Amino acid sequence: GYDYDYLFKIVLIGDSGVGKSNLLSRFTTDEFNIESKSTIGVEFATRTIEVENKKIKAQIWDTAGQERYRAITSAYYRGAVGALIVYDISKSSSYENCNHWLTELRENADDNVAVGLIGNKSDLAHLRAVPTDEAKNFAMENQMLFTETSALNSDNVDKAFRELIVAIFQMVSKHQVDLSGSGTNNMGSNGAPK
Amino acid sequence: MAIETILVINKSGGLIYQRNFTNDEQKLNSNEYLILASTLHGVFAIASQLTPKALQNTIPYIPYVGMDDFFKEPFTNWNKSGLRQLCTDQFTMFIYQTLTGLKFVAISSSVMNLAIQIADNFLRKVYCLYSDYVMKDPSYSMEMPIRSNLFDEKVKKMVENLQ
Amino acid sequence: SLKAMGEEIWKNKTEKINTELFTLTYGSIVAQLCQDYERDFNKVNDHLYSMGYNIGCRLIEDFLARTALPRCENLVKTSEVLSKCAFKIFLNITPNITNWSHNKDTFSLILDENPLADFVELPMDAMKSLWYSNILCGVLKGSLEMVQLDCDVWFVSDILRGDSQTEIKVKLNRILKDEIPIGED
Amino acid sequence: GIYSFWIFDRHCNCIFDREWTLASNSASGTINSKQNEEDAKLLYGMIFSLRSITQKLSKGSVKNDIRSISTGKYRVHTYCTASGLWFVLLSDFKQQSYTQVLQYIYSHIYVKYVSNNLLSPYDFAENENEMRGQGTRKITNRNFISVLESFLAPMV
Amino acid sequence: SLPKVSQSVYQMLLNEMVPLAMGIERQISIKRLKIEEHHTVDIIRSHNLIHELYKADEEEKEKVLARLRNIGFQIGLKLSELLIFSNNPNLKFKEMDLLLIMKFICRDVWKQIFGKQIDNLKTNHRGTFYLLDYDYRPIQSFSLEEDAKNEELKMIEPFLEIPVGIIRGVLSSLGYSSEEVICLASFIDRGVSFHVQ
Repeated sequence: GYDYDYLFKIVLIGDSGVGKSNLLSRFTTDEFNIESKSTIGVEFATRTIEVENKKIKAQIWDTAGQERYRAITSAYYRGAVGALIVYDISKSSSYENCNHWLTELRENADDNVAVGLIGNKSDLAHLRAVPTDEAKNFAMENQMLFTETSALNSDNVDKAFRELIVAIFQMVSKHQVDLSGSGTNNMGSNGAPK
Repeated sequence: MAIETILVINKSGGLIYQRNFTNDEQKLNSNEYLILASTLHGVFAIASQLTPKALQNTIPYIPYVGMDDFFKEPFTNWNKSGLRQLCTDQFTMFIYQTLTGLKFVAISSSVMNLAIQIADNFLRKVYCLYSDYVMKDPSYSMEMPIRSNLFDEKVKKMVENLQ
Repeated sequence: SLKAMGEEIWKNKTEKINTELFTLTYGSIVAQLCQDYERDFNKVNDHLYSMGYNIGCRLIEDFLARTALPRCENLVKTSEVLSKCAFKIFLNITPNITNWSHNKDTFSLILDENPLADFVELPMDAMKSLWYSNILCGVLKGSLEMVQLDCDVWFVSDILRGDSQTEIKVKLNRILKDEIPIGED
Repeated sequence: GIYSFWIFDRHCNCIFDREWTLASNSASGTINSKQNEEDAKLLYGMIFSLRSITQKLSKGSVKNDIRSISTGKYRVHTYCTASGLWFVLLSDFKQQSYTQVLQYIYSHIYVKYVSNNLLSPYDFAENENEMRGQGTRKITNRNFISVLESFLAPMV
Repeated sequence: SLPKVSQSVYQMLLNEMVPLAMGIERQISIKRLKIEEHHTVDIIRSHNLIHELYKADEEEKEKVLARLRNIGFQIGLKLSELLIFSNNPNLKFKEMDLLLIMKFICRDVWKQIFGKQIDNLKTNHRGTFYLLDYDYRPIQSFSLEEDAKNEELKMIEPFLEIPVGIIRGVLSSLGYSSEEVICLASFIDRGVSFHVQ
């Protein structure tokens, strides 16, 4: 059937050409029967983990920037609870508007979100457009999880997703107690009197 | 008119309920329904933004669907710049947005304007069962699939009372 | 199903005589290529193929305009519609379907009569160097790719050179795709 | 009656787009320059996504395609030919499916005056790899536009 | 009556021996390519092949226009015997007059290629017979861009060199070689013109 317990939606946001979609395909189920990207914009991918003996279903919506869909993207951040700003260390002008993406996403997403920040294409570490310690600091006074992804090793990004779903889980972890259902008696022949 | 599959999607994209009624087939694996529901939310967003030189009254009635019933009087809708009904050869898809933002999708295996009139008086009677049997449910958190088992055979009786 | 609708299109279509025209026209434009090259015959096949391509690519939209047909995918459906409502609508003839392959791929297209080589006698210097009706391979190769297939066609034998029939051995090699409407962001 | 008329090719390009500013018997429009291309990208992606989800949801053997998409205000009407050439048409209410008119255009105007025109092409592509969605070219044939504005003009 | 095939494949065959004429002259052996069974064939299509005649060297264009009337010559002098077997009464081979074979051609050839008569015929009595038809059949469907109507008549001018050859062929069936010219000659209400020599 379906049988999962919770379902989160997590946007991937950034500038175009920073390498979000190639980052998405390697670590998660992909190319199921999705028509494509740009036909409607913002492709959807799914990931199924379990936390604390609860099953979690996560939908990742890699936002697409083409200027034409800018009005459409606003409506797609409505209700968005998990977030990931991706930036590349090779090019440098994405980091000038990474703060703008954070501002636009603090606006009209939820009451509270948990935004990660991830450096794609660390295979070109020598070509470092921005120092990692500055982005690490900018994550530190913005309450953000910070990652550096090789794009050739998927362990880092997979670890980031597991910890992000943990922090967003405890945030919404509704209290649960028990569903045991063992209390049985009263098998008589009913000498009733009304 | 007829309904063959209830789909209930969230106010934030991905679905919270679907139950194929007497489909007798599983063309789509359960996972696909999520990308279908998000695709319908996206094209419901896109069909707002294109509108021609317009910028200018959806009043249903009581047809006695389901056999006291749920309401008596003509009412209004809430979405104008948005997708309302798809029409194809095998099926016909109705959709109904509530005011709060909670879209209800009904796939219909009976094809070929009065189908809107009979359709939304069923899709509000599924909204009344939603607000009566899922909202008063402390095991049901917000933003979670509808894991209640009373909601299934409260709507199965009304749809087999239809068809 | 189909053969009723084929005669139904043979009741509202503009017609003219197939004798005394059109065999004249196709034979005149193969006599020009016979004399234009200057009596060489293995080159006229590779010009009539390249002319039949361009005449087939525009014919396919007329044929989809006359009869409302979906995009054919398997070689049951293309082989049914070519034998029943393409050649019947355009040329009043119908072929038959023999020599079927393994794995539903490559078939033959034996033509019973032929209103392109009709009443033509072919001279002795082209017994083993010419294909006469090789505008038909042009229209099939340039018409079947425009419903987003990809094929290959060739004549195998002909009545003019050989007692065996006129047949085209059409091969499915691959099916092309639909392309996604941008490269990327 | 008719707001707009559009064509889309196999290679994902809007090539004809008659818009009616005030509708009526006659109006102004057909400026691809004034964001008509942006509207075409939205119109195409909508019909491509719904055409993609119809083939996953289609039982039977002959798979179906979109016949109309309503909204609360207007309608979208489609005729998707097998050669990948899509007639979409945005209309009003109070009248049924325009599929007869939408195949009349294909059987008496497009094949009469574009595909059997042999001065101008049928591909409508300059012939590059920047023709996948990203190039813009228009047939613009004089007799085509005259009879196509002539025929739709009683439907105000 | 007779066995018949469809007009829409014949008219579309009849439109395009002019791309065949430039593909036979220019290709003596942006151009494209295709393949067959361990081969290739280099292809060029019609929109990028009539437009090589708007940029034509003058001996090349006049070398092409002999071939169009040569096609028309072969189909005319092959057509005339079968139209004789249709009926063709009451005329002779040397044929001392000319109007009785101009009554022949508009009623008997031009119905079998185009379905109607040459509806006007003017008689200069020294032997220059004007044959005028108003709506010529294969040029029912050709138009240029948004009011660029000057540059399309000189663009489309090879397409009238088939009925140069038709009336050369049906008169070389009756004896001799003549001299022919063409005109456009627009109508008076809702054109083309041919001479005799």
